[PDB]
Amino acid sequence: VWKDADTTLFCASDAKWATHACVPTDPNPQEIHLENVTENFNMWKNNMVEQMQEDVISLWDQSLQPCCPKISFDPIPIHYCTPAGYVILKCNDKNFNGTGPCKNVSSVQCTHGIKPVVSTQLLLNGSLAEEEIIIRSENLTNNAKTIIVHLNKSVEINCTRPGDIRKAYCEINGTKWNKVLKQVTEKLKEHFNNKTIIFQPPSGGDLEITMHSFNCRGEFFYCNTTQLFNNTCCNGTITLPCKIKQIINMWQGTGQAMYAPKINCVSNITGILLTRDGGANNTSNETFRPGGGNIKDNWRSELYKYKVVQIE
Amino acid sequence: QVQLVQSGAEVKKPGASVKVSCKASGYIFISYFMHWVRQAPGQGLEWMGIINPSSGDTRYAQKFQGRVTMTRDTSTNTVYMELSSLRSDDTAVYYCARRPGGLERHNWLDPWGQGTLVTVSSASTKGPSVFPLAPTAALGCLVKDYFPEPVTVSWNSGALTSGVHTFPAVLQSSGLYSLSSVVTVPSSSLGTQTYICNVNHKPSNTKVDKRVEP
Amino acid sequence: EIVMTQSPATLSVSPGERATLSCRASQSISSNLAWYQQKPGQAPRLLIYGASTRATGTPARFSGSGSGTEFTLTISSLQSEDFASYYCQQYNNWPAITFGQGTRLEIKRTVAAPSVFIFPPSDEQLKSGTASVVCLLNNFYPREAKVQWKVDNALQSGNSQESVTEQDSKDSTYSLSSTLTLSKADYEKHKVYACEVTHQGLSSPVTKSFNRG
Ligand SMILES: *[C@@H]1O[C@H](CO)[C@@H](O)[C@H](O)[C@H]1NC(C)=O
Ligand SMILES: *[C@@H]1O[C@H](CO)[C@@H](O)[C@H](O)[C@H]1NC(C)=O
Ligand SMILES: *[C@@H]1O[C@H](CO)[C@@H](O)[C@H](O)[C@H]1NC(C)=O
Ligand SMILES: *[C@@H]1O[C@H](CO)[C@@H](O)[C@H](O)[C@H]1NC(C)=O
Ligand SMILES: *[C@@H]1O[C@H](CO)[C@@H](O)[C@H](O)[C@H]1NC(C)=O
Ligand SMILES: *[C@@H]1O[C@H](CO)[C@@H](O)[C@H](O)[C@H]1NC(C)=O
Ligand SMILES: *[C@@H]1O[C@H](CO)[C@@H](O)[C@H](O)[C@H]1NC(C)=O
Ligand SMILES: *[C@@H]1O[C@H](CO)[C@@H](O)[C@H](O)[C@H]1NC(C)=O
Ligand SMILES: *[C@@H]1O[C@H](CO)[C@@H](O)[C@H](O)[C@H]1NC(C)=O
Ligand SMILES: *[C@@H]1O[C@H](CO)[C@@H](O)[C@H](O)[C@H]1NC(C)=O
Repeated sequence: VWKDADTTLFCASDAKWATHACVPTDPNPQEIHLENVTENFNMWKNNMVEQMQEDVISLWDQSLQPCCPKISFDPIPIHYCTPAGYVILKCNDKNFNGTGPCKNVSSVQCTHGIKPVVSTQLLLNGSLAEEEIIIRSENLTNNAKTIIVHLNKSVEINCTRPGDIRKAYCEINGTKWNKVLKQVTEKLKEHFNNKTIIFQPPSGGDLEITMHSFNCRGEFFYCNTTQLFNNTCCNGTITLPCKIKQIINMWQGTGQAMYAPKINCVSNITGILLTRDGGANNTSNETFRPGGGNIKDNWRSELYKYKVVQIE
Repeated sequence: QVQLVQSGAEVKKPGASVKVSCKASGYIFISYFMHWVRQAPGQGLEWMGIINPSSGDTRYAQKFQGRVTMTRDTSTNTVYMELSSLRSDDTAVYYCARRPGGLERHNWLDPWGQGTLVTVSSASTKGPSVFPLAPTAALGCLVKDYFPEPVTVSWNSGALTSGVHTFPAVLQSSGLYSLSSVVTVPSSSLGTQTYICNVNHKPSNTKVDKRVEP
Repeated sequence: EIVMTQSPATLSVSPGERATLSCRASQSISSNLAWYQQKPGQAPRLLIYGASTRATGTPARFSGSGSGTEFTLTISSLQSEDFASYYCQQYNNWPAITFGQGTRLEIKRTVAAPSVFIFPPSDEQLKSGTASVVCLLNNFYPREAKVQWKVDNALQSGNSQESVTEQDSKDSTYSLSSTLTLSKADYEKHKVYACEVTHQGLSSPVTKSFNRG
């Protein structure tokens, strides 16, 4: 009984793109438990992220179009679901890393309040790692594939535009952030046998992937994350100089956009995107850099615990 | 297996409230949601609400928000429906149902309580009077002057079922119901086979077993 | 927000014909849905779930296409069992399990004469308050018919109660009962009691009577 498949997954919002196109929130789910079965997952190769990318491109260009008027934009949780015939099933292993067999598997129909927010380097407003901090990668061995660390406790961040001036800033508690940073350092040591760890700024080039780029309440902020990735951390409140730039390069596809001519965002940091490097002498140290690039990763970070299949 | 059993018919005055039960059997009582729906001849069916007999959670249809309430007794595995402020047009038959299946979800209403009827009236309930209709030929039983419906009529304890016609009752100006149960039979069997009607009125615990003879 | 709408409200078809229902959803309930059947007097039966699949325990005459917004139910070679009401069912919005107003279905049958008989009042009923003669029209079609009471040629009015039967599941006919309610003071005053039947499938008005005794 049952086999993996593909299906134009529908959506349930709890609304008050989710206008008519998403059904009201199911106010009574039913994760029905499954037993004696050890199913294999591949967060890195499912089409839930394909569906998700195409749908969010639709909503993205629809609601904040490039030049171009000015109205609100903040995401709201949007469950996804399978129609009759097809089953989402759910890995409930607290320490499942995205790839491989899960035994505490149980099936249900709608996801969990997915907040479709796209970002770089740092992951925002998502669901935390249930038990201990998780590190997700298609293979730790090959470095071209990026790393998605998923935090145990989230860290809030405040980005602010104040007077009508040129650019903006952003603030973070150095205390808890450097604590959780050393926590993930300990974990990365665990998987690379107690090796010394080194954070460094991104290589450069495509501004967005060498910056913390994200759209807050209509406008795009680029925060210099050189401070957050300090090797030697000095634990006072940390400031970031963030560029609110009117010219962007489009995550939509090939092309670049411009958006027309007192605002604030608070957000939880739930994950980080990190690229390794290449130590052939292996040093006694591995170095990590803030990553990003393919928007695809953003969705895997939240759809690792699920798989769409067909009931037979 | 998959077996639900509701309460009987009931008549409590206008502006009051009523409780109808629904005992489920053949599966664990708690992993499956209990739904309540209703029918009033003059319209069709419409859904009233959802109870989770694992939680106590209730989500309701808009029109029935407030008047209806749901309850569990997950031990003697029964669900209780309670309607109140009974205005005269709430009189109807109410069904409880489940959402069967196996794995995944897909919750289609499989088993279905046979439904209880609720006549919100202002009149004292009274047991019916059963009577003969003696004459291929045909006979019957006249059950008249009763309230409330429904009264169930079975010939020869349900051994005579083809040719039996049980009409819908009529309310005559006196404020009571009357109906009749007739049956067609071979002309030769009259006097040869005994024919008796079991008339059972559940509200006022009535069973009259009256034998018809030419 | 998701308004469901049935297709025809009532229906009249002959045995062996084709019948089609539609369930129109004002919004994508996303290919769930389920079709149910309720005969007059009994507890509704589910026919189809998942928009399309037949529930093993129903004949293959039924089926249901749709997938998305518009849905349909098809009965091929409909038979006498089918004459009842049908409904469609949302249920992916877990709780918003909402119906349509329904679709009653009815017979176009052969016109048939009413097997007519008459019962005079009871011996146990006479020494109670009242008497009531009853005239039965049995297995007739169409449904439209009429009966009027005669007592010593006196046409009666305002004291007869009539009740017609469901389109029978076996022969798709109707039955009808006319109950004439009199008092023993009024019942014993006259002798000849007749009921007069007029029906579309008869050549002339028919009557059936009894002299008191
Ligand atoms: C699960 O496996 C155990 C033994 O490993 C067995 O006793 C039980 O019946 C199995 N259950 C199912 C549903 O296969
Ligand atoms: C799987 O985890 C859930 C918590 O999400 C728990 O309720 C369930 O009992 C677990 N299953 C097993 C087999 O331990
Ligand atoms: C989260 O996980 C870390 C290991 O990554 C472990 O110390 C503990 O379970 C949690 N830490 C905190 C600070 O909550
Ligand atoms: C994830 O865990 C599986 C075992 O279930 C292991 O084979 C794989 O190497 C792990 N990958 C990462 C990135 O931790
Ligand atoms: C975020 O920081 C700004 C800057 O001072 C402050 O006005 C705002 O209240 C802060 N919000 C939270 C939730 O800390
Ligand atoms: C930062 O947050 C931590 C909570 O872990 C709190 O204890 C600390 O006082 C905060 N520091 C500042 C400077 O706000
Ligand atoms: C970020 O800040 C550091 C130190 O302030 C500076 O050396 C670096 O060039 C900056 N990079 C970007 C992309 O702003
Ligand atoms: C690390 O923090 C110390 C705090 O005194 C600061 O002097 C230094 O420039 C920081 N380095 C980086 C790379 O952020
Ligand atoms: C995260 O959620 C909060 C509250 O829902 C919202 O105000 C904020 O804008 C969100 N962050 C982003 C980057 O949209
Ligand atoms: C985000 O942070 C706010 C601030 O306390 C908290 O109330 C909310 O639950 C957090 N959301 C997530 C998904 O962590």
